[PDB]
Amino acid sequence: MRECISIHVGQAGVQIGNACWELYCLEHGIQPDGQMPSDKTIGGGDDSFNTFFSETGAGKHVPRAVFVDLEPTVIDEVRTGTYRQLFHPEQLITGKEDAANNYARGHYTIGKEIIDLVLDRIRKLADQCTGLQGFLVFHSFGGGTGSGFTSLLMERLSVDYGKKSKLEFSIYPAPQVSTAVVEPYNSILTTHTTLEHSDCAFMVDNEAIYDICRRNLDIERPTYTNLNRLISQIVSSITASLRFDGALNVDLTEFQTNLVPYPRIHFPLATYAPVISAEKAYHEQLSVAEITNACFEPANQMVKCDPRHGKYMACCLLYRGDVVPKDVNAAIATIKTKRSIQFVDWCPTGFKVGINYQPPTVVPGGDLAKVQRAVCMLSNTTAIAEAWARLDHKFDLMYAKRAFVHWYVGEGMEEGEFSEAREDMAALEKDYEEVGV
Amino acid sequence: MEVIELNKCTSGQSFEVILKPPSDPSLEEIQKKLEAAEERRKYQEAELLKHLAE
Amino acid sequence: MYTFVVRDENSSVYAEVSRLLLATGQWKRLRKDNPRFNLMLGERNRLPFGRLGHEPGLVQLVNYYRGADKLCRKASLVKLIKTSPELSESCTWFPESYVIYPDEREVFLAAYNRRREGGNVWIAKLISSEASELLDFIDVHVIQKYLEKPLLLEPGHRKFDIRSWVLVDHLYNIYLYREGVLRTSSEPYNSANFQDKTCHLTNHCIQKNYGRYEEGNEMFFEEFNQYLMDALNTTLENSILLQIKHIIRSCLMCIEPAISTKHLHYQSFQLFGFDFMVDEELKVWLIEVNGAPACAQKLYAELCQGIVDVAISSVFPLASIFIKLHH
Amino acid sequence: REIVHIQAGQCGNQIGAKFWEVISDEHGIDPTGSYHGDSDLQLERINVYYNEATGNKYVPRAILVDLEPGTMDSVRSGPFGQIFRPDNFVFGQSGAGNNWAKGHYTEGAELVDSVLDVVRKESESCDCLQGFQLTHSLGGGTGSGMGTLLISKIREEYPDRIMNTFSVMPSPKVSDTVVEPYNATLSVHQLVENTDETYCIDNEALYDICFRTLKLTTPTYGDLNHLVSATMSGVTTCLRFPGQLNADLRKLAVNMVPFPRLHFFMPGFAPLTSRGSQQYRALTVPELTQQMFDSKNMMAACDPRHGRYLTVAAIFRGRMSMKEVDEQMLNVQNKNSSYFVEWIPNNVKTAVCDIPPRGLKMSATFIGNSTAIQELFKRISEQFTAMFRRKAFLHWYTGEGMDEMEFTEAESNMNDLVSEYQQYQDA
Ligand SMILES: Nc1nc2c(ncn2[C@@H]2O[C@H](COP(=O)(O)OP(=O)(O)OP(=O)(O)O)[C@@H](O)[C@H]2O)c(=O)[nH]1
Ligand SMILES: Nc1ncnc2c1ncn2[C@@H]1O[C@H](COP(=O)(O)OP(=O)(O)CP(=O)(O)O)[C@@H](O)[C@H]1O
Ligand SMILES: Nc1nc2c(ncn2[C@@H]2O[C@H](COP(=O)(O)OP(=O)(O)O)[C@@H](O)[C@H]2O)c(=O)[nH]1
Ligand SMILES: COc1ccc2c(c1)NC(=O)CN2c1nc(Cl)nc2c1CCC2
Ligand SMILES: [Ca+2]
Ligand SMILES: [Mg+2]
Ligand SMILES: [Mg+2]
Ligand SMILES: [Mg+2]
Repeated sequence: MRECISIHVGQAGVQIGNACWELYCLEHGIQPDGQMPSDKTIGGGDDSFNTFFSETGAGKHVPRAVFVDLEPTVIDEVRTGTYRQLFHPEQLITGKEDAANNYARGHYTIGKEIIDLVLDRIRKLADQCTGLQGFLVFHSFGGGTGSGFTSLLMERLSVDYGKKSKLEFSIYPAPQVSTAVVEPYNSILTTHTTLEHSDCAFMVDNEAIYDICRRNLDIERPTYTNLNRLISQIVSSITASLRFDGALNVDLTEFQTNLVPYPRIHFPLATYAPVISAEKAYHEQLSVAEITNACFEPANQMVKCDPRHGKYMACCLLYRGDVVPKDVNAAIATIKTKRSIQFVDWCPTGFKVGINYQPPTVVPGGDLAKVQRAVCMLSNTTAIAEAWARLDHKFDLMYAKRAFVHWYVGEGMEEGEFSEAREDMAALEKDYEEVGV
Repeated sequence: MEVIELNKCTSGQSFEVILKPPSDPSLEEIQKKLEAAEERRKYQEAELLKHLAE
Repeated sequence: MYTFVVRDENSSVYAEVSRLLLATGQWKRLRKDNPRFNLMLGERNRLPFGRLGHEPGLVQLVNYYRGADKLCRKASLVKLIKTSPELSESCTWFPESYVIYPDEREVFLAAYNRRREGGNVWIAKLISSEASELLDFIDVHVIQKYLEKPLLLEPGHRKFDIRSWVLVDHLYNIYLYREGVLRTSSEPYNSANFQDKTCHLTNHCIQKNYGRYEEGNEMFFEEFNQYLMDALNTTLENSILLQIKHIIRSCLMCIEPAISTKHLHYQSFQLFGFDFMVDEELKVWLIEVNGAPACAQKLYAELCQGIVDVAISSVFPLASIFIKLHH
Repeated sequence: REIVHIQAGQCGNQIGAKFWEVISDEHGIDPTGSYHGDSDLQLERINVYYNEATGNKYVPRAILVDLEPGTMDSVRSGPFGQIFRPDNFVFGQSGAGNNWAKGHYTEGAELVDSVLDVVRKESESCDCLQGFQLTHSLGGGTGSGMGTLLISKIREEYPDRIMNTFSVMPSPKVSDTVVEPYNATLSVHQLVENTDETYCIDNEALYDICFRTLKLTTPTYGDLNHLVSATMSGVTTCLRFPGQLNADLRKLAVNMVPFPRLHFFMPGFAPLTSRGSQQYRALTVPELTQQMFDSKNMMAACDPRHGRYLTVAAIFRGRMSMKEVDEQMLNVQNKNSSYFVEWIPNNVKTAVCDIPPRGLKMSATFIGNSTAIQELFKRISEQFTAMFRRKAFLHWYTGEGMDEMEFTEAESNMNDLVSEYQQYQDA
């Protein structure tokens, strides 16, 4: 067994971590006080769930997680929340004043104050690992802390843990729920500084999660609680192979090997189905073919884009529930004839399938209904570059007038790092278009 | 459709389906730029305190 | 009010669509780079489809179908017909076409050497026989069998091509404008030499004997239907228009899965220009499809009004000249 | 995240006393400092504006400054005067005589060190100080001259804190003396340099609202301050109350100020109400949105159609459909998109609070960084030059040590401010 440490940065990272670890405990049968009655190896073990949880002599199962926010009010709700007993106080780190939606304030000014304390608390969890394989980083592109401090942390993690893989769960900025106007700045700045330090990054456009909650959950004004519970389901599907018995994506290296042929192009698109409202009185349960066909509808993707006008480099299908290989190939046979699925010429056209028999778990009283079977598709399609084009266009509009730049320069940043970061993004869009045409 | 590498267990099973074959900066440099930006902050604050002194 | 932007000043069709929309009193035009639009009359090159459908509180619509260039490029059209089973290599209404780069040369000269046994005039896009001359002219182009026995209008012994305007709305309804046009050649068809191509190329700009038989070398459906009655004892509907409606429907229904915006976050419509070639036995051949077609002066007022009624006001309602091709 | 409140001068202490009256009622604090409310939403962020003293009392973190005892004695005698910490009353005796020089250079210099002592004492008790907010007028002497002297000295001692101001602009429609354009031009020069956010509260706009809209024939300063205290309560809602947006002064300045000198906001309020007269029909969300953007609800006499909105911040207060708020806010942006700069995407952010102000079931407060605010500074620069071209009344200032050159520099800097707002109105 090889352990994975999760790191949650900023408001979006911390609150999504709350959602995921709440879901993990329900799936593994762990209680808010850390007890796991099904675990018969008291005080230790090397099962698959021990990748994400350590064990104390009293039987407590402690997440291998560290929460860090430059401002305390979000983590304070964790310190007093329903899972207050789950975490040790040392893995919850807070400052006094936040980055104020300023990448340069989170990376340079306030980040330098706390970067050494975080790495020490991170070192405390790594010393409990018999064989660390890497980290899972949760953060937002738009936040000053989620963008600024994460990039500083990702730089240092490549130094102190040069042999470890690092995966990102990033919240792409959407104005419907965003509270900052300078989020395109923070997004480009943090993507440039983090690009060579992340092995695989799963982007989640809040616009896509918002409309999914409106369309498929009948929620008029979705809140972060609504969004984060749906996001945790996707994240749980992606990490389920690290926590459960299986042969597909068993370590973080296999995520890069299966999904990322080019180091820079490491942004797989995630599609998830079915999303069913718990208030739906009468529901006809969807079949394997129906939910596999839904993986190629843009309305079910974490980033709204058109994969028909790009090219795939890899494709995973992660099933949960009553699914057998026979029904999957029958579904893939039908879908290949009716949809535009073009792979790059240097890649085989095919799918890697992983099936977990335990159906998806839902929190009691949540918005999601229990389903018999579900699927998360991880596809590395060049169509996701549409999100970079949108983001870079908003960057180009503001930066042409140098609007809000003084806030970043006033923190010690240099105006050149803007154009330097934008140049790297212009190269990233260029790489996608080469592979995709 | 070729179904390969089928592994099974109690939790579930996995396999692969093929439809067609093919056709870092050091800690020194990090501390250096973190301090170069603090120097640019200290300089801008000094020019402010010098301006307020006049 | 609804809002729209204009990003192709060179468009004669949508220049009139701008005037019609503004004269409604319910459409306000914004500046090119204003993102808060309902409708985009976008550019012909590098249209930013990735930025459409991401403005909250705005149903966005664009006058182009992303991916439709596969049908509107001569190289892409040939590849689409050879490879798609819905059209098949044995497509009866498309002339034999091969793609050659400055390629399928080996597969091309295979058929040109079977022509030696026999008609072996080809066109590349120009017109030549034997074909060894044509390859060196190319040095991407597509070579195609030149139809040596075309239907010739009388009086005049003239060549022509038929242009049909097709509108595909946001629901992928296929609308065929009832008014077409024959872009005729004012020179008598001479099959002795193809170096002189004023009687072969039926392009309007190539004609500049012009203007003799009808105004602007444009014979519309009213007159051409009467000619077929008097001369050949048939109608335009039976002898030509059924094949035209079959070709238009086959081409668009083939690419529907790859361009349809039924469940997308933005919507698309597009006006197409299908160019047909009628031969000696009243058989229609598809020459090419045009992605940004221009209309005829007589028909601008009626067609552009229909584009607003069918493609724009259907999505943005206010306060038939088309034949729907069913599928 | 504590905020230190300062009120300087006659105007600064009268609108400041009303502000503390209004928000103390909203937070359920009585004149004696005892909390007798019903909701726990009130006290969750009560520390932003209040210190907790002995016996569970709430002392406003407010400092009262004046070069006269007249107005400040009326405050201590007022309805809420006993809530203010008595040590925070700092006052002289001579007064400033509506003279910016007396407040900034002579009379105010004697007293400013005493104020900074009280400022320092409140700041040392702060867990994490966001910054300061000053209420004052720009037309008098104390709030205008000494107010800007405090801001200059506060920035010297707390250079990494936010400086926020509520600055009342003078108007001949509501005029005390003829030298008001002199004091205002000298003060705006200071505000352009030493503040992060300034709410331009134009007395001309307050008069026109009282006269044209509320149908008050002879408006008093009390009728003007009702609009100020309603606006001040609205703009500070997201600072005082918990919600989806728990905001501070720095995030406000970061997202509202694209260029440091252009930080003068147009406040707006809806529905416009007069004192002692309650209207009984609640406004629909479309009506709140329609009025808060109307020029007749702007607290700065500027035509927003003559400029473009750089950034906009909107607050809705009451029980209403957040979906209907989102639709209406998107409806204004998409219907009048030419008035929002295209080079700042999504420059309108809206927040909703469940607690409505006293006497209203639904309200809407508007904060606008519009290039049309140049009309306010153009108006003052015209009144300034009309006197300065003849050096009229300048002896009141040169007698306090000032040189004509300082007036020339202040006139020039404000004219640069106007031309800078003009730069981004054409772009
Ligand atoms: N999906 C999701 N997005 C969130 C959540 N919280 C914040 N965001 C998004 O994150 C962006 C702002 O970043 P935050 O995480 O709130 O800021 P931060 O990382 O704490 O950094 P600072 O507050 O600026 O110091 C906005 O675009 C929000 O839409 C959340 O709980 N779930
Ligand atoms: N296979 C063929 N057989 C006979 N004639 C042909 C032919 N291909 C083209 N032509 C003639 O050549 C003319 C020009 O050909 P083509 O349509 O490819 O050029 P073009 O793209 O400039 C016209 P447009 O773009 O306006 O539709 C046609 O109008 C037709 O008269
Ligand atoms: N809105 C409003 N304006 C005031 C009030 N009192 C004075 N003013 C304005 O302030 C200016 C006079 O400044 P004042 O504050 O009285 O002098 P100071 O004591 O030296 O600060 C004039 O332009 C008045 O119109 C008030 O209560 N409300
Ligand atoms: C132009 O885009 C903006 C504008 C303002 C803000 C933000 C973004 N985001 C913030 O966090 C602070 N902020 C606010 N602040 C305060 Cl006191 N009240 C409010 C807002 C938003 C509306 C009410
Ligand atoms: Ca165990
Ligand atoms: Mg935060
Ligand atoms: Mg053409
Ligand atoms: Mg006075």
